[PDB]
Amino acid sequence: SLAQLLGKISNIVIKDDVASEVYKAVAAVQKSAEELASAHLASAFVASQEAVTSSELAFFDASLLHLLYFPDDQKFAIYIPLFLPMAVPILLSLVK
Amino acid sequence: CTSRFWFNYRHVANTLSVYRSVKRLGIPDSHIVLMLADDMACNPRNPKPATVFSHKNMELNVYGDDVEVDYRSYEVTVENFLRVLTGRIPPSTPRSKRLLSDDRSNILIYMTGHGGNGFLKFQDSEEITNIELADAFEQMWQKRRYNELLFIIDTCQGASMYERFYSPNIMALASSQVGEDSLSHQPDPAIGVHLMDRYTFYVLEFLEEINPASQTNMNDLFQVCPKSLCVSTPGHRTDLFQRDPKN
Amino acid sequence: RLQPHLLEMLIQLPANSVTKVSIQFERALLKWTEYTPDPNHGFYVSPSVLSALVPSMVAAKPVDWEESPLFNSLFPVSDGSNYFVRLYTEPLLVNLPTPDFSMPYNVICLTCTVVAVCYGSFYNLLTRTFH
Amino acid sequence: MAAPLVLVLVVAVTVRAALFRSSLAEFISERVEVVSPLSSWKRVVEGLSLLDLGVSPYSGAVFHETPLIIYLFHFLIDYAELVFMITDALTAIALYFAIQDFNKVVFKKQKLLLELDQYAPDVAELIRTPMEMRYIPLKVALFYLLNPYTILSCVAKSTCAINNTLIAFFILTTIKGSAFLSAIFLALATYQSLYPLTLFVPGLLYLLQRQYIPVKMKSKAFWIFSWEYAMMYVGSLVVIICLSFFLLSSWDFIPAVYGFILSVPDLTPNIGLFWYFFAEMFEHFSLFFVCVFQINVFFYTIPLAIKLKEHPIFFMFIQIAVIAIFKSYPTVGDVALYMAFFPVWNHLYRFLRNIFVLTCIIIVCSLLFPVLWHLWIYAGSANSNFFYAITLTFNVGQILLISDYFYAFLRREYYLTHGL
Amino acid sequence: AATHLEVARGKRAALFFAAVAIVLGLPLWWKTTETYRASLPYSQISGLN
Amino acid sequence: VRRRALARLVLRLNAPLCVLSYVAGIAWFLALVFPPLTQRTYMSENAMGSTMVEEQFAGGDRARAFARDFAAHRKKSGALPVAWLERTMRSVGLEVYTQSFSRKLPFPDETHERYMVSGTNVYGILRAPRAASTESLVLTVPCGSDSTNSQAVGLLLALAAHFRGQIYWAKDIVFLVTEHDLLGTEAWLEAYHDVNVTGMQSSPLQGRAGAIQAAVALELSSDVVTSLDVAVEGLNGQLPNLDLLNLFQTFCQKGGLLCTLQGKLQPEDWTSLDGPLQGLQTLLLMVLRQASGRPHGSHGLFLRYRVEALTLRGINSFRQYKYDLVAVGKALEGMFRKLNHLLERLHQSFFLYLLPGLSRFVSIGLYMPAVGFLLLVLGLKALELWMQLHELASLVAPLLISQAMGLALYVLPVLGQHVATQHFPVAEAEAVVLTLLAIYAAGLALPHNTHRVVSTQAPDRGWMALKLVALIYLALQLGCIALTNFSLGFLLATTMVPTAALAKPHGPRTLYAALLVLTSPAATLLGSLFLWRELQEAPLSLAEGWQLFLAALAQGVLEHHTYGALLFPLLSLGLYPCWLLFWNVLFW
Amino acid sequence: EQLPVAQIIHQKPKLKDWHPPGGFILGLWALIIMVFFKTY
Ligand SMILES: CCCCCCOC[C@H](COP(=O)(O)Oc1c(O)c(O)c(O)c(O)c1OC(=O)CCCCCC)OC(=O)CCCCC
Ligand SMILES: *[C@@H]1O[C@H](CO)[C@@H](O[C@@H]2O[C@H](CO)[C@@H](O[C@@H]3O[C@H](CO)[C@@H](O)[C@H](O)[C@@H]3O)[C@H](O)[C@H]2NC(C)=O)[C@H](O)[C@H]1NC(C)=O
Ligand SMILES: [Ca+2]
Repeated sequence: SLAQLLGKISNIVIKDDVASEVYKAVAAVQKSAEELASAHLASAFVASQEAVTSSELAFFDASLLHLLYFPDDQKFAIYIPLFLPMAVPILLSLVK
Repeated sequence: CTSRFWFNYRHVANTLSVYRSVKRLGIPDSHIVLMLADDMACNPRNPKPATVFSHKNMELNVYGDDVEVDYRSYEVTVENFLRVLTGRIPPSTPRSKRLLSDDRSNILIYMTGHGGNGFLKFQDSEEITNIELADAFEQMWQKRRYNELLFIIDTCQGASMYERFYSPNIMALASSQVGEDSLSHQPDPAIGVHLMDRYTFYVLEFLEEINPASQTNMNDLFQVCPKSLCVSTPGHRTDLFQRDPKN
Repeated sequence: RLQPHLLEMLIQLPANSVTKVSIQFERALLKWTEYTPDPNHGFYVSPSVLSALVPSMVAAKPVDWEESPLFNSLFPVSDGSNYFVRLYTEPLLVNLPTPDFSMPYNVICLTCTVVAVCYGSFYNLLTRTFH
Repeated sequence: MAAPLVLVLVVAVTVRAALFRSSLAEFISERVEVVSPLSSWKRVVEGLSLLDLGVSPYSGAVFHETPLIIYLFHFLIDYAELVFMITDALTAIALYFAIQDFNKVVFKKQKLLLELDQYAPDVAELIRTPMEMRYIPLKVALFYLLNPYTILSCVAKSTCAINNTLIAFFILTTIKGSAFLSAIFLALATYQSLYPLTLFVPGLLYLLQRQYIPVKMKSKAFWIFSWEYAMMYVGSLVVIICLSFFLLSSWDFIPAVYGFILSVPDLTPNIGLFWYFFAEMFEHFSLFFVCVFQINVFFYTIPLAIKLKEHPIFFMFIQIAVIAIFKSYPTVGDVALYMAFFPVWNHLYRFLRNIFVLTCIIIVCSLLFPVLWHLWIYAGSANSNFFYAITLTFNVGQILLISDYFYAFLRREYYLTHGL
Repeated sequence: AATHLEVARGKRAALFFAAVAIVLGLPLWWKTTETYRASLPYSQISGLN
Repeated sequence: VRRRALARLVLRLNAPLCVLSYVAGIAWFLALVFPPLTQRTYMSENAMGSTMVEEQFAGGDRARAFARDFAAHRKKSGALPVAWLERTMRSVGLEVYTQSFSRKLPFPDETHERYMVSGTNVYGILRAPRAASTESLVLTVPCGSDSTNSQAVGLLLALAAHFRGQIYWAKDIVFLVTEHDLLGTEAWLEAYHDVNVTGMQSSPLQGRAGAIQAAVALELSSDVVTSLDVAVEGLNGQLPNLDLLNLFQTFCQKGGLLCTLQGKLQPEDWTSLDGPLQGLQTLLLMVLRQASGRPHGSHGLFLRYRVEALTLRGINSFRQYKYDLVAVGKALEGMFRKLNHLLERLHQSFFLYLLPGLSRFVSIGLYMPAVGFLLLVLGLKALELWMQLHELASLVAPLLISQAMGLALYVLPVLGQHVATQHFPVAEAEAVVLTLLAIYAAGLALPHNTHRVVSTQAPDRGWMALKLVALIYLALQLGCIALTNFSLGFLLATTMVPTAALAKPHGPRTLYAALLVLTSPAATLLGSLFLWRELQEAPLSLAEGWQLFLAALAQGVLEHHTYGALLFPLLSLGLYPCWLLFWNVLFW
Repeated sequence: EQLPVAQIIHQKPKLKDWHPPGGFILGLWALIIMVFFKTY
């Protein structure tokens, strides 16, 4: 769900805490899946608990709401007033 | 209720009527996340303090003696609303100010306020669009944070707020259709401002006649407000619900 | 945006008299996304606290908080001939100057246009050779 | 050391004293066009009172003056009106003598160029002449003193007057050729207002032009003198910075002054382009504009240097104008510093494209600033958009005036080379 | 002579404008406007499906 | 090639373009009474447009009893019954405060015979129960030194009796009975905000009610009333927010009251035969009243403090149909009850309007060209004078003297009154006005002493520079005045601009002198008094017209000193020097 | 004690008029003279 959310809308600032939690969750999921196929139910349960905590801390982070960020379409409309001054060097480097 | 300024008393009354019906029918205060962008219940301009009325006769106080507002005044923002639905609230938020729903949870969501085409104004300042609402509902469904969801909106052109929903189990009601925007205005002489939106008034009247152990079904609430009674055409939407509304 | 002014003063009120403590302030202009949904209502200055040991008409007795009624055991009386009181003044409604909330995008264009006319005038002088 | 400059000085101090003792002094001091958060007498007195209370003056959002200002007005807190009269007189004296020496140098260069005849024959009423330059220093002092901008800045007791005195003494010392005093005064001005750093480029050039050192890549002497002057400047700056630390024994003046100048957190209305832009700005995407608007002041220093290499005093004038127009929290007394340089360039009053309309726009904006300020602050009749429009018009007028002067100067140079 | 010198100076100024507007103009836009995204494992997360 | 083409095409049309611009400005002003520019008034603020008020004020008999008692005690207590007012306000449950104020007028005013003004304002504060006393509304009756407004005090006390007992007050209601017509209101407003704008002394206020939001200035000296006369024009041309007047008009429509603006009525402006004429007449009255700049009523003093204020003047004409306190009392109660709904300072509607008929108005963006074309006349004159000047010391001599004359006209008339009285057998106010007029004429008849220096022969070029500076200065300050208050700027640009444009010594030079003298600001004021008296169907002859001109000069000086009216300094310090500059331009 | 008047006065170090340290005055004054000697 987190991967799909971040791939759908490319204006979410995912910071180091979210990335750390995602990495911890993936590592713990892999460890718990590799420990469940062993005489290691206790370690597998602890790893699953860690994976859930990390994945839900990464998913339910305050910073993943798409209202905190300026819309990408309008980001290229608030820059045209700077396109007008910057259109002169780019054109006059080619005309001369 | 995404409305302030005491002349939007109709919206606070809509929300409090839905709240009164819901709390009379069983849902506890802890499981209701009530949002009133302005009190209008006992602000100084109220001729009858600590009361909100549904009718000119002033015989049914939807703002009863047992009411809890989890989000009020400046806390009721589009940001906070989407935070509550998507679960991305700040970590210090208490239990009572969040939607701690699970895969076995039925959720009723009632939005009221000024609303234009596929958008709802929050306290005359900011905006929630049907795209954002649909995305939040999808995010809720991804985590299985609701079993079935009933969305009701009582704004102008409110049938387009539920026009971009894709999450599997949602059925939606609306006071008006894509186009009709005529907003009713009949201020009570006693209470200076308007009382209700005439749609949730009939929903309230429909919901006042049932008991907690009532077998009335969604098909009996899909025609609670006819064209003869509320000028606008209340349009529902069951393209997602697996279960038949008559059950 | 990170801390308020705090001002604590021990003023000796002289006699039957009025003490006028005043302090000048200058209203600030804030960002457009810093006013309440009702910006023209104004902002509230919090009521000021006024803690005093007001003299009593008749001297009180030291009474335990169990025999005494509930209204007589709010504050831990210390002297006996003076009783502690904590007054609160009124909240103050102070209006701030407000920017035009409906013009955040035109302002960017206009100011950047002034920057742009400066840039163009200096470009057409530092690069254009006279002929 | 002049017959009419003394009369100009006495008239200026008479006007300033009359305004100080009049009832308009409080109104002028509260004027927002002549007073910025960085140049407010009320804020200087507030910082002194905070020191009296024992709390650091920079542990708040109200005081943004430098520790040298704190030290100076600790002793001159009672004689402030006399101090501001004295500093405006010093600015006028420095400008007078700097422009006198500069005119002498200009006539010397014109003579040494007419000797080898690098001018076209069709140039008679186009060469600077001693009778027309006799009163240019006097007119410079007169524009500096007897214009409403400087008078208002003095009566309001703004430290922009101190900044102007420092910059004028930098000009005087650079023109006289004192590289050490040039560096000291440039460091003091940069320490005060953070935007005379660009003036490091013109002064050095003029210094080199006064030492007859070629300004070219394959020249050892040019690099030697550039390094000497740069080290004097940076060393003076760092010594003043450490001393200012030792005044309060803390590095709190650094953020509260320079980061306040650079980040613009106050949004108090000015005559500049920053206040309303950054009041009505999107939260994200706002740091980019802080960066570009601060780079604007330093942007033209290098191109104007490589276009005005042989004219470092006109380059210095244009740089001062650019600083005055593009600046966090500019007062109108910053405009006065470069407006005092107009008589130096009044021989260009035959190539100025549009001087009448621009002067009218600037005058109308200047007299509309208090009016519209009253109309949206004391009267509710107007709003912030009126003041924003007047600031836009004022700054556009300043840009077009400076560009017109620069265009006229370049055209006069071209006509000096090529016949009209 | 003088015309060549002024043409060279004008070309140098235009070069400076272009060089600044690229080398410091575009990295400013990049660094101070981009949404900061840390590295997430997008292959492992897919493999967990 | 192109520059000369444009220059020739614009000097070919110097006089016709200038006269066309002037007539265009006049025509645009005349067209501000027609539907496209005066669309209609409306309630923009939903906080009180989306609400309704069910009035229950039914204490008109109590208002009459209060009026009788107030009149009796005001007959006993010569100035204002303070003990009775305190007793009555404390009987209706108000928090009663008094404010003693005194003022040294510059001269005896020759209108109220008052020189040492001293009185007490009595106000009572309705304390909003559910609120924290942060906002307030002011109901004020400006009592004077005569028998008027005894019913308005009774109605105010009856409304206080009704408002007290209501739980729906979000704002405190201040019931203020001032001692004098406007000096008491100014004293109370200065001590309430604790400023000293007019230098009037008073006692400290023992009680305030918070930030004042709106103010009503009921004047009513009759039991029954035929029509209700609103007045919305403040000191220095300021106006209340238009929603307050819209609120008044809607509560007149709701209650059936026959409400009028400046004593004029229009059922609907769309009559096509006289509706435009009545609109023009009432808009001219509003323009002349706003250009005057004085506080017509107590509501004019509140506008300086960013308070939307409004005066209701109950007038009892010969109309046989009468409305009692109940109609007017219910209208006032509804107005206050609907202002209580505001929950936000009026920021909608318009602040700069020029409205013809209490239901029509023109926005600033709509009436601005009326003075814009008049300023464009000056702009064209300046542009073509500059281009003729292109194709000195002689400017310093006039300018300074002119400004000096202005500074002479500003301070000398009021301070030299003592020596004028010890010289001439005239009253102190007549001494002030005589000194003002004498200094005016002394600036007039002084082109020759300044011409003691001649540094140019047949100059006709320094002339042009002087006129260019005068035109720029006049256009600048007329635009600034029109921004502050449009009516003064417009009235000044209708008269000074045509004469300022044409002031060369090449023409008759005697007709020109008459033109400038007859369009001088003093002559403009005289003509404006004549036009204002004509517009009220009360024509005035030259004798009492001159007496009214004397009174107007005296009132201008007094109002500037007592309320800070920016008309004496504006004419005497900024406009008189510029007009004297044009006078010097004529006699070069 | 709700209002310990004696205690709360003495809890703050005595309000003395501020003056710049001797280090800054000596440091600044020494270098002002120093520049006077490189030029003279
Ligand atoms: C560079 C010179 C002019 C700069 C901008 C001028 O225009 C800005 C102001 C508008 O003053 P305002 O605040 O009374 O009016 C408004 C509201 O009150 C409101 O509530 C809104 O929501 C609005 O939108 C609104 O108007 C607007 O947004 C303005 C739209 C124009 C944008 C152009 C691209 O002009 C002037 O007054 C100064 C006269 C200029 C010459 C001295
Ligand atoms: C606003 O400022 C004016 C002055 O511009 C203040 O008026 C002054 O008021 C004081 C009273 O507090 C007057 O002093 C009195 O003088 C008489 C006679 O000399 C004396 O017997 C009294 O004991 C008292 O001292 C003073 O003369 C007067 N000034 C002027 C020029 O009239 C006014 O008080 C200020 N406003 C407020 C609200 O204070
Ligand atoms: Ca709850």
